[PDB]
Amino acid sequence: MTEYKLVVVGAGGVGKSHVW
Repeated sequence: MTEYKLVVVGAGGVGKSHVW
């Protein structure tokens, strides 16, 4: 929950943050 983890991981974990 610092930038995208609040949306991608904040929802359940789509697997986008894995790229960054």
